[PDB]
Amino acid sequence: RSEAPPHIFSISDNAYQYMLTDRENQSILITGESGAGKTVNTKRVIQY
Amino acid sequence: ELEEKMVSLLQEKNDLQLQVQAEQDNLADAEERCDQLIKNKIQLEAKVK
Amino acid sequence: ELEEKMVSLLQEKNDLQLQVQAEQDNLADAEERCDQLIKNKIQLEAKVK
Amino acid sequence: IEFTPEQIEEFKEAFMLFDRTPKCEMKITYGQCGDVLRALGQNPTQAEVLRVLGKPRQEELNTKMMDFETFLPMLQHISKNKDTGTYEDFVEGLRVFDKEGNGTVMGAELRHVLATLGERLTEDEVEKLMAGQEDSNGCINYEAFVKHIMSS
Amino acid sequence: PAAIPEGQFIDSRKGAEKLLSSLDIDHNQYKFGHTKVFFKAGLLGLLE
Amino acid sequence: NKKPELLDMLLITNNPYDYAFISQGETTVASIDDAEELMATDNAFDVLGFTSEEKNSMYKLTGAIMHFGNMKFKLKQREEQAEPDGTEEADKSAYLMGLNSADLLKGLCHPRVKVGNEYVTKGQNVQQVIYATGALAKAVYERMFNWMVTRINATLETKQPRQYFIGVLDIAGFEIFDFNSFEQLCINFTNEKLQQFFNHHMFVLEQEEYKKEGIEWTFIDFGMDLQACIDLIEKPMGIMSILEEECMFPKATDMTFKAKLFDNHLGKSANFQKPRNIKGKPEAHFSLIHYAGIVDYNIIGWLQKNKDPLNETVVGLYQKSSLKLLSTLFANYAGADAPIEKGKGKAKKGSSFQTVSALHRENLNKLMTNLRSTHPHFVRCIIPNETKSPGVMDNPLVMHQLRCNGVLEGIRICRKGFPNRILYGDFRQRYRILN
Amino acid sequence: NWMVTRINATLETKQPRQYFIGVLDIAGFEIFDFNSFEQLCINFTNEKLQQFFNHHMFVLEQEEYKKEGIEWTFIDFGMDLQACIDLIEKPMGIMSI
Repeated sequence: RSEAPPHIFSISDNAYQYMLTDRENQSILITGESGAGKTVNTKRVIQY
Repeated sequence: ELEEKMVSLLQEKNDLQLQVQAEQDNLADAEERCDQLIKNKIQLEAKVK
Repeated sequence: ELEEKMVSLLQEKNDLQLQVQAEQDNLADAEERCDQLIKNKIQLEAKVK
Repeated sequence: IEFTPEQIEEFKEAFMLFDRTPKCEMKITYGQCGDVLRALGQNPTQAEVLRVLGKPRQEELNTKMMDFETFLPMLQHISKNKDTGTYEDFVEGLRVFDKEGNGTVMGAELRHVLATLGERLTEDEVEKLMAGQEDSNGCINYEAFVKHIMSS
Repeated sequence: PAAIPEGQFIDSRKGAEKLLSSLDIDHNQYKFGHTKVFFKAGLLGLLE
Repeated sequence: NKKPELLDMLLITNNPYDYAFISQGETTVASIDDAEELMATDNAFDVLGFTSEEKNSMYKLTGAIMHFGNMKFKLKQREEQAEPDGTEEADKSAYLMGLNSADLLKGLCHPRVKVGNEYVTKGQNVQQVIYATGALAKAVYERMFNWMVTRINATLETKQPRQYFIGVLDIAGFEIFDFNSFEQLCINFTNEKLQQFFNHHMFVLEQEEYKKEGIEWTFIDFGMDLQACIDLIEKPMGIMSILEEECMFPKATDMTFKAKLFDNHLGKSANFQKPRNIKGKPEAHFSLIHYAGIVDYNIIGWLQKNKDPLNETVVGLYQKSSLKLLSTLFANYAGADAPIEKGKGKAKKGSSFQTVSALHRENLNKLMTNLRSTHPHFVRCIIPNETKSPGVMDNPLVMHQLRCNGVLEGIRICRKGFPNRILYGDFRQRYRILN
Repeated sequence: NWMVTRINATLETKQPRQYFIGVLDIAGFEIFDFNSFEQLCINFTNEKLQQFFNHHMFVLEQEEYKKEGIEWTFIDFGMDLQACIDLIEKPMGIMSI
């Protein structure tokens, strides 16, 4: 987390290794009213 | 050193046969203890009828 | 030449062991078969009483 | 601190063999400066040789030749140094490569890392180093392995 | 390894403070209680 | 006996009476030390051919079972989910293991719970964890000793001759204290049958052996029997009992265990002795006609003693451990491959942490049937006093005991019973020209 | 649904195993006249999910804090939405009728 500037890719990798260390399974939720950019990210999340 | 090894085989042959008996009896006893269940099962289903 | 005979003694050992292990699989499949009957008892007991 | 008479002779006994020339040169190459220290029973990094060489192009044979009159001072220099790497500096490094502190590390994992990190090795230096103790599992025991590297 | 000798703690707290002090941290970025330590952003991920 | 160096690495208290798993206090033994006996046996390891690592390794794994009892959970009544007040207590465990220190101190209290098939989390309430940690240390010990014997037989296998044997039966039990539980039951349930083999061997198998050999003998016997009471063959032992055919159902209690004994065994079978009114709201006691004494067993607690549950995760994370010897103690293979159908175990069979009493069925068949086919040699050792005192004897005790070990009837047959026995071909060839 | 069946049938190559993750993907705040069985599902979730933030981000961390027995005065932030998820008087209510 404390290597990279704010971008989705590290939002992933941070949680990944945490799960691999502390055993905690985890679930991301995106939030915004109706007009943000939610699913627009999620397509890129899947690909990443 | 080969001869020293071989001699264990006539013996292990007798070793195995005794176990072949004992676990065949163990199988038989287990089959009986299954047979009592299979045979009483007809009674269990009959009583439910 | 007794090398072949060494293995031949081992072959009686192969089958005596292959038989027994298969009789462990005999009792092995019977492991699900046996306990399944013990469970089938308990439910049917509760169906009856 | 100086260099005893036993130290002089050992340096020479090798130097004569090293300098392979029909005519003189009473000199080695700044590359041979490395492997000489190794053969002498010293263990410097290439970076240690680059720390003490005035050749920022390392590595290559054909720039500056050195006499023993330049080698022996450098040997007196190496003899002073502590930062070479102990068993302790290695026992540190090994303790991430065991996926569960046993000593027994995976050969394939050891390969990937040696090629990528530190100084980096060549294909050959990898393949050559792992020719034992490889068992039917593939468990190189990192500690006894290091003790051998210390041994020679 | 040189941070804690034979018998630093004793009080598991007191010898943790010795080792963490040797590694130049204060007990506030990560907090202590009784059983546990609390880590903020990066702190644990800096120990790594 | 351990030196100041090992004291660090091994993580012993310098001071005594710190150790929590040592109840009562530091009790002594008459005439031995504790200290010098260490150096003797440690050398006995060197003599076994242990590696210089494994010396420390076996001690590493063994010593933690002292360390574990120190983890002092404390009531913080806002939920009752206690976390223990310290770390040193469990660290002296962790290091000796080389298990992920974070995995330890977290997972103990908050493990991943298998719910049906999926995964959930939970904090365990105080007492749940306290006992569940105590489970962990005793979980290591049962496993380690079973690993120890198997690894020790390894150094002593008959390195390629004709495996021919004698069998010596050494089962240490039949101890009479106010406390007898399921532990005492599983042990004394072998000692019962050994005493039965005395009947089966002194009367019977002695002269059965004579019968086979075909000697000048005459069959004689007396009615000293136990069988209409104590199961002999594996199957009777593997039908025995309510802690067999019902040990998996949520409604069974140690109360009902005594009751179903009382239905099936009582009245008609004269060998069974019933409690003196601890029934109904009970400690639950019973007794049976065991030759050497009427043992008072207590039933409450047998469920958990025959279920033996612990925290999953923390042992599962021990599987992913270090120090070689620490690790091996954890998994399957066991030199065999078979499906796990549960109530147990692995073989036999699949999983419920334990069901050891079923595992004590399998091996029971394998020991016994072979033991019938082996020549009996026997020594019937009697006890002179309760007081643990050398040389002293009591009459009231010995009075009873000589009446109880079938010694009378035992001399009535074994008065002609030959204690010397060799080979006739030899004795004939060796005497030859005397005449 | 034919696809949802078909795809999990084809893209699930390891039944009964963990671990597992997930991503929550839903719309936002919208309004429409014809309230029948359908539309109520959306705004209710945007609400409850805001509450999923509130509870996790302010409260849950504290539920363990209060128990630890550390010098920590609790911090309320006055963001609650509990009183809409189920009926106060009788559980479910509408569904049962």
